[PDB]
Amino acid sequence: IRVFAIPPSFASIFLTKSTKLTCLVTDLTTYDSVTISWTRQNGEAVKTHTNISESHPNATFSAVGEASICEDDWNSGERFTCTVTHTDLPSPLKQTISRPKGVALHRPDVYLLPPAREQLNLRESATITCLVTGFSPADVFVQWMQRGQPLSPEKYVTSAPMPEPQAPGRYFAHSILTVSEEEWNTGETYTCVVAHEALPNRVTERTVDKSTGK
Amino acid sequence: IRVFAIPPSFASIFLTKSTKLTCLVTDLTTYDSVTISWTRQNGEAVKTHTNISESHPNATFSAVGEASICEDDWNSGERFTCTVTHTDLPSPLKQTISRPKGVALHRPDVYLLPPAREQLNLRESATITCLVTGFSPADVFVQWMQRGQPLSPEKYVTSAPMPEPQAPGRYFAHSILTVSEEEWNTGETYTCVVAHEALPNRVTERTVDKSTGK
Amino acid sequence: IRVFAIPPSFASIFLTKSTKLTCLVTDLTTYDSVTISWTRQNGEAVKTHTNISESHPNATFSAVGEASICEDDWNSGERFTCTVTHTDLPSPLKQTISRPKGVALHRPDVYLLPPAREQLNLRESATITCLVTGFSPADVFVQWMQRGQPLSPEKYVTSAPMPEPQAPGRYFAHSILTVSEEEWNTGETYTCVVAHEALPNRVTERTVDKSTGK
Amino acid sequence: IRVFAIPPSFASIFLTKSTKLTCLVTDLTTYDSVTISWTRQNGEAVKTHTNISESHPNATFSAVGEASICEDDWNSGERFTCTVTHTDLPSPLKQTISRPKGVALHRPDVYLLPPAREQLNLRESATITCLVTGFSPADVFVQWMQRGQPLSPEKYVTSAPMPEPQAPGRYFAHSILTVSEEEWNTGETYTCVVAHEALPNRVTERTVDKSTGK
Repeated sequence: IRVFAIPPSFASIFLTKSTKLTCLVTDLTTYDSVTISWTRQNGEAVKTHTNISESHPNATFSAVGEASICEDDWNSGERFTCTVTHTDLPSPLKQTISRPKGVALHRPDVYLLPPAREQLNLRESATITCLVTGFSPADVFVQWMQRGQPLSPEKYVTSAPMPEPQAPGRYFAHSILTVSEEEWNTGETYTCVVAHEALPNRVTERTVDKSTGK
Repeated sequence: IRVFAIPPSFASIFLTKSTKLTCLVTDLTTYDSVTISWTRQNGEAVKTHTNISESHPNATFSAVGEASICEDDWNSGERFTCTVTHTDLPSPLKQTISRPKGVALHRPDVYLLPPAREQLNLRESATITCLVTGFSPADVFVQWMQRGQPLSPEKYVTSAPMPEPQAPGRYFAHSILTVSEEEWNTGETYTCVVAHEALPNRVTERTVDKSTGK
Repeated sequence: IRVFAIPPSFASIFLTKSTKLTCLVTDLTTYDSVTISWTRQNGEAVKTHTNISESHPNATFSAVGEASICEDDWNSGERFTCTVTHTDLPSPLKQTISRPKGVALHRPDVYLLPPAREQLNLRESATITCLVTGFSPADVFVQWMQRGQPLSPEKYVTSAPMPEPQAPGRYFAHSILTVSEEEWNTGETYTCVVAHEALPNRVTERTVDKSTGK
Repeated sequence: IRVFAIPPSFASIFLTKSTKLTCLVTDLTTYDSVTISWTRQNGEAVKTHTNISESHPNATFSAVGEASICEDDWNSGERFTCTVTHTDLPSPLKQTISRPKGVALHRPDVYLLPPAREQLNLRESATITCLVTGFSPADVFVQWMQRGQPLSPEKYVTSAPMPEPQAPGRYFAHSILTVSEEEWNTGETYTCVVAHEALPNRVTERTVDKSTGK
């Protein structure tokens, strides 16, 4: 029985085009008359509450906290919390949700890697990785395109940003794309963009063909 | 005030080269008169119990249950549990520790990929990517050797094995090995053995070099 | 009329995935009333001794002594011998069954060698061989797998461990996989794993292709 | 106490350039005044027994029984035993050695394999193997050439010939040459030769270079 705190991961904020700090409950079971407030330690209204999601009764609740907030105001670094005024939990919960300060914005040195000879001698799949490397902010979102048309995570997956061991301050992350080898062997561009807050343009892209990778 | 059930992770059992099943407390901070033993539902004890690691660096007591168990009996589907005779928790917590045989037997199709030409061009780093793919049991231990001597875990870091975007049952990890640009452009070979129980060999590997980097 | 001692060879323990030490009679042709036991220098017996064998088609009885032994205490080197209590030989025989503890721990520097053009000149066979070199402990189990599936020992066959000519303390083996030339030249990969007890991962393998070598 | 019979294998016929049937005691620790005569119930050929190599340095005597006889007479398949009339062993033993007269014919399919392409990166010990397969006799003598000059047996190790897995009537062996990569990459023609019994040529030979192998 605890209100889960969900800081806005850059993946989610670039999926929904807006920063999203929420307080969704995870282990909270069926308790009717859900009264959960969105106020700080001083008391302030909600920044344009929108996108109410239904509470699926499958042994959990969905305490709505979704809101659209300006990215500049998000990067200004304001302290805010989701106090709990529910009947089950009357005591407030301290959920300090903001980007980790004391951080140097280091852009992701992005290296897109075509597959090696080991898929050329098997001809079953070409798992092409857009390995992002060396960026101090942890969260990052990697998605791909065929030409300019984006590609869904049903063919690819962005691995979690576990830290880089050579530079403890920086992190890295990872992402693949698993499709047929023939579709990659047509000389068609798989252009992986990399959304990150430390980039100057906030989105940088690399492309590989059958000839771009040597 | 709860006891965690640490199972033998395949990474830890190949780190110590032995199956290590333990009943280690996590939230027990300071309570004397520790009495811990291994009694199962049938009523037999383990061969030995020793090698207590005293206390954590934090003020938290650690009481491991350490015994020598062969890989064959662990893989055969044994049923042991660690009773809680300790004074603070007189009720024995049910901790059924077993190797999950519900997973299938899919070997890691390892696709080791060389770093990008851009990774070369930046003249800064060289991250060599052991991109494994498609093993239905998740737990793997991917460690690297420069020529046969394993590197420290502070050099290679393996991604937690997350499902393949195509096959849900088949998992894939991804262990980079971040070094300097010169350390890979000097033609240094890089092998990454992928320890996994579903393999008939229990260890498979690929190699990468400038010659095989297309 | 002599009771032979069968120590657990690394090849057999890798074949059956368990360490098993027996006292199997070889010179005992036909002598009934077999009541074998296991008494060491202390008062300890086997954990489980079952599946006895009565007789062979030839005139040689097979009194097996298979048991489940833990790898950890096998490596630590517990002393255990099979006492002989038989009508023919009532006198017990001392059989100190353990690996030589005084020996180096040097991993097999494995090299996988593709066949030369002389092999493809005849178009009769193509034997890719697994040149393993320099492993100080005794036994290796070098089994082969094309693609990923291991082959039967009727297609590959490994050399018995012979001393390495450079280091007297380090041994040597050499294991073929004689497949057909039409099977080899179709892009089919060939890998060979090397089970050995001084490897940090206990198994190392190399891969070869026609495109791999020059 | 036992007496062992050492047949003259194919190593001797190319080492001393003669066949040397022997009967050598192995377990005989200390028993002086030996009475040995190389006699049979039907004496046919004894030749010479004029050389005795004193005693072994260890706790055993060396009563060598060498006899350099005609090669054709040894290949004809004659039986000759070493009966023991010693005081310690009044009962004669069975020391029966003779080459199998009925053996099929098959050339040694020798194929010389240069080491792995990654030996250029290892720079520790390049090992060229003289991969010989499918010779119908049990044993062959594989030695090496420094541009045509024999190498020492402490430099090359000849793999013990076990049966070829394709046909039980054929056998295969090896011989590696632990040399340095620096002297291998100077264009040194590393040459191996394989001796043989059933061939009309009896010596086959292959050469390897950097350019010879593909």
